[PDB]
Amino acid sequence: REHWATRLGLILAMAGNAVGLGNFLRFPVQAAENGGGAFMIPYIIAFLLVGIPLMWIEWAMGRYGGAQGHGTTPAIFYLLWRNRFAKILGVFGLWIPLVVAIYYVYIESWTLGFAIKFLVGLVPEPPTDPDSILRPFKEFLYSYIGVPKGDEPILKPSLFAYIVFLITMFINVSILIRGISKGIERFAKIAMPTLFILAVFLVIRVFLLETPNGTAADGLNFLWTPDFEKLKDPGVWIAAVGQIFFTLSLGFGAIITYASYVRKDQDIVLSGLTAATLNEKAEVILGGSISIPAAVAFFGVANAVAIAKAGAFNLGFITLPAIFSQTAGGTFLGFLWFFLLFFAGLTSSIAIMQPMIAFLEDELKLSRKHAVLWTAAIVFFSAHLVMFLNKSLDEMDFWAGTIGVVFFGLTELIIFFWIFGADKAWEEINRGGIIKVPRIYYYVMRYITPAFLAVLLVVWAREYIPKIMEETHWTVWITRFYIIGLFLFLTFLVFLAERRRN
Ligand SMILES: C[N+](C)(C)CCOP(=O)(O)O
Ligand SMILES: CC(C)C[C@H](N)C(=O)O
Ligand code: NA
Ligand code: NA
Repeated sequence: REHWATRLGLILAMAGNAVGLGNFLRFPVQAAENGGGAFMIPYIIAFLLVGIPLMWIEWAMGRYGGAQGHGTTPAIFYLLWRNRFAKILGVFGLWIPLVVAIYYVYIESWTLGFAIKFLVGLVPEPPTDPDSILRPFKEFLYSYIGVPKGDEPILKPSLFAYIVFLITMFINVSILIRGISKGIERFAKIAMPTLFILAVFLVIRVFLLETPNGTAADGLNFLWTPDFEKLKDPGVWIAAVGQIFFTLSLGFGAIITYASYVRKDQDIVLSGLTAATLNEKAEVILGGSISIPAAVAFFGVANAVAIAKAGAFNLGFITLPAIFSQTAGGTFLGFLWFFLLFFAGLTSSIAIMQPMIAFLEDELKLSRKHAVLWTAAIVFFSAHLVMFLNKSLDEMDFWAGTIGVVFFGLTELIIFFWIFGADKAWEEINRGGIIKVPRIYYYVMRYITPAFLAVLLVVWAREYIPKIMEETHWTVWITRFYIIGLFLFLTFLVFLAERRRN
C-alpha cells in the first residue's frame, strides 16, 4: 500500500482536504444568515462535540482499513462489522464524495476562470449607487455560467467556462495520477503555504477598508459579538453542525481514504487534531475576516446580511469583486481572491475523487492511472447535469453534502464505536498516538455525539419528507433519478469486487 512520505506532508495534505471553498464561501454566508456572533457559540460547541471526535474516528477507521489494504468504506465497514448490509451502507462513502465532487469541481472551475479573466483584466467596469456597482458583476457571473432571465430550467454555459472546466479536470488529474506521496503531498506542501499567505494578505487588505458606510472592523465585531437570543433557535444549531460536517470533510469518506495511507504505527491523534485546528483557523480567522468585513465595510451590516441571505455565490462571485473594483488595484485583488479560492478548491477536490480512485485500486485491482482516468471520466460526464440543468447543483449539494454527510457520520460512528465495540475502537484510536485523547471524549463519542446526530436527522426528516413529494421542477427529479442511478452503479461495482474476492 502507498503511504505518506513525511508527517508534515500528511498534515498539509489533510489540511488541504479540510480547508477549501467551505471556508471562504459557505462559512461567511452561514455565519451571516445566522446572526454573526450568535452562530459562533453553537459552531464552537459543534466543533468540540462533533467535529473532533468524528475526525479522530475517521482517521482511526482509515488507518485500520489501510493496514489491511482497504481505503474505502465498502470494505472497511465489512472489516468492522461482518454483513452484506455493512457493504451496502459502505457504498455511501463512495456515492457521497462522487456526487459532491461533481458540482464542487465545477464551482472550482468557476474560481479558475474568474482568476484568469481578472488576471488578464477582462472584467465589468463600474463607474455611487450600489445597484449600478453590483449589476455589472451579476451580469458577468450570469453570462459566465449562463443563468436564465426568469426562472428557467436550462443553463447556457459560455464556451470559456466549459473549456476552463476541462482544464480544471486536467489539473486535478495531473495531480491525482502521480499518487499519494508524489502527486498529492508534493502539491500540498506548496498550495497550502501559498494559500495561507494569500489569505493573510487579503485579510489585512480588507481590514484596511473604511468608508462613510462602515468599516471592516464593524464586520469583525458583528461576527465576534455574542448573541444569546438565537440560542433557542434550532436552525442555528442545525446550520452550525452542517457547517462543521462540510468544512472538516466529515462524512464524505475522504478523511478515511486519506487516513488509509497512514502507516499502521503512525500517530493519528496529534496529526488529526492539528489538521482540524488548522481548518478552524483558516475558517473563523481567515474566511470570516474577508468577505463579511468587506461587505459590511462598503454597504453596512444590514445590507451585508441581506446580501449574504441573497445567495452563497452572490457574496463571493459578485459583491466582493464589485467592492474591490472600487479600490486602487482592485482587479488584481479580485484575481488574488479567485486564485486563493481555486487553490483551496483544488486541494479539496483531489481529496473527494481519491475515495473513488482508491476503491478502483484496492477492490477492483485497477492501476492508479486507469482508476484516475475513469474516475475523471465519470465525474466529467456527470458534470454536464450540473452545468446545463438549473437547480441541479443545489439538489446534489443537499442530498449529498448536507443530509448524506450527517447520516453517514452517524452510521460510521455507530459501526465503529458500537458494533465493533467501544473499547476496541478507543484503543485503536489511541494506539501509536503521540498524545492521547482526553478520557471524557470516550463518553462523547459513545453517547453524546450519536444522540445529537440522531436528533438532528429526526428533525430534518420531519421537515423534509412532506416537501420532497411536492416539488414542481423537473430538473430536480432528473437529478435525483441520475444520482440514484449512480448509487446503483457503485453498488454494482461493489458486487463485482465482492465476486472477484471469492
Ligand atoms: C440480512 N442482511 C441482508 C441484513 C444481512 C446478510 O448478511 P450476510 O449474512 O449474508 O453476510
Ligand atoms: C467536501 C469537502 C472536501 C469540502 C471541504 N472540506 C471544504 O471546506 O470546502
Ligand atoms: Na474546510
Ligand atoms: Na481544499
